[PDB]
Amino acid sequence: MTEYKLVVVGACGVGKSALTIQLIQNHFVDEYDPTIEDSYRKQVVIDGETSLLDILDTAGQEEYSAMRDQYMRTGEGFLLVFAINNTKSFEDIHHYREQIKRVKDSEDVPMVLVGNKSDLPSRTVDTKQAQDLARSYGIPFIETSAKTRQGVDDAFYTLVREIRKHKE
Amino acid sequence: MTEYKLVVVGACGVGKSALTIQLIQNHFVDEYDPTIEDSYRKQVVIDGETSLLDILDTAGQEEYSAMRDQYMRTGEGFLLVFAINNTKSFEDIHHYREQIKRVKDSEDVPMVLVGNKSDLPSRTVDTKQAQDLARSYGIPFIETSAKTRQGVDDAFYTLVREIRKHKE
Ligand SMILES: Nc1nc2c(ncn2[C@@H]2O[C@H](COP(=O)(O)OP(=O)(O)O)[C@@H](O)[C@H]2O)c(=O)[nH]1
Ligand SMILES: Nc1nc2c(ncn2[C@@H]2O[C@H](COP(=O)(O)OP(=O)(O)O)[C@@H](O)[C@H]2O)c(=O)[nH]1
Ligand SMILES: *SCCCC(=O)NC1CCN(C(=O)COc2ccc(Cl)cc2Cl)CC1
Ligand SMILES: *SCCCC(=O)NC1CCN(C(=O)COc2ccc(Cl)cc2Cl)CC1
Ligand SMILES: [Ca+2]
Ligand SMILES: [Ca+2]
Ligand SMILES: [Ca+2]
Ligand SMILES: [Ca+2]
Repeated sequence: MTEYKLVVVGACGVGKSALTIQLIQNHFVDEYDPTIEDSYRKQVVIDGETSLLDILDTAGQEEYSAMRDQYMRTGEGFLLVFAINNTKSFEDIHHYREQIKRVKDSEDVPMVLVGNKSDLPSRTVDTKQAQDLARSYGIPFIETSAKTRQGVDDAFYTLVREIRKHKE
Repeated sequence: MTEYKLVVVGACGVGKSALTIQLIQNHFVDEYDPTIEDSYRKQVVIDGETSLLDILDTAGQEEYSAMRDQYMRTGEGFLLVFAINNTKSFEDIHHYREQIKRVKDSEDVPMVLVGNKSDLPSRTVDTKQAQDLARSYGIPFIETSAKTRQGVDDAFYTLVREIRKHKE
């Protein structure tokens, strides 16, 4: 069976760990140590086909990192997470995408844009702005809430779909 | 001296001809026949260096065209023109960029986004939308008016600068 390496990226505090732990362990973590950077395994069936996912939840500092570059080289798809109430996190998505392009020397890398914290009653990033960003990049967009679990499986499943398409 | 093939693209009526004729002949045309497709020569000096420009003002139909693909293959830089009072023209920029990517096998070819008819207050496309689009594409954005000549030289000169960079 196919095995894929997924990487969850995004600004500090946007919900990378919360999304990943919801997927893997089916609970919401409200105080997950911000420096824990680890990989989690999950076997999934998506569109009738099984895949083993190795999901790296990233947690480095704002600095150039050779190790991060290695994670980018090994990663096959990237979840680009921002929080819908944090404009900086949305602006910085661009920079994170450029990092991936630099390391992988490619603009066709599998990626999905994820607007997390959709359960919140206020937002500073409008949905249309996010949809237009994703359209400009040629990638899917999905809104999630790690807190209510809304869209969590679909975000990761969509990324797998993007990886499969690329590998074909 | 170096010679570059430039291509001016954009939806019907956005001001491709008016922009091109302002650059070449220094006057504003009101009713230029919409099917005239032609190339114009212009020697320019940009940042102290001279270049010979061969500028194609496009005027085909909405259809796949083998001849258009040949113009894209030989084109070295593209002006992506929309009109700020024509939302369709702005939406369709994306499609026109994808056509160039198709033909050029996804090359990162020089392009500049041009928001024309900037003198008009009947705007339907927000400047911030256009800035963000250009940012996502990694290209400059220039506001122009072929009517007042605002930005006209600078749009074409910026495209030349992008070509010179690409060829380095
Ligand atoms: N309301 C809301 N809060 C969330 C959501 N996801 C994460 N959080 C909160 O944001 C904080 C940071 O989440 P975390 O996953 O640790 O961020 P990371 O630095 O991106 O890994 C968490 O403690 C939660 O308080 C969500 O979908 N909704
Ligand atoms: N007000 C204004 N009108 C313009 C501008 N550029 C073009 N036009 C007018 O828009 C119409 C279409 O221009 P044209 O250059 O023929 O468009 P093309 O089909 O893209 O070649 C004509 O009536 C032009 O005079 C501009 O910057 N401002
Ligand atoms: S939470 C405490 C502060 C630390 C912080 O701000 N870290 C940031 C998080 C975002 N970041 C990225 O580089 C995101 O993009 C990444 C990360 C990891 C990989 Cl493998 C690929 C990309 Cl594109 C910088 C540090
Ligand atoms: S006023 C014109 C009447 C008909 C019309 O709607 N023609 C459109 C204009 C836009 N178009 C494109 O394909 C634009 O993109 C182009 C054109 C030419 C080249 Cl070489 C490259 C690109 Cl990306 C369809 C026809
Ligand atoms: Ca974390
Ligand atoms: Ca794509
Ligand atoms: Ca014309
Ligand atoms: Ca660029």
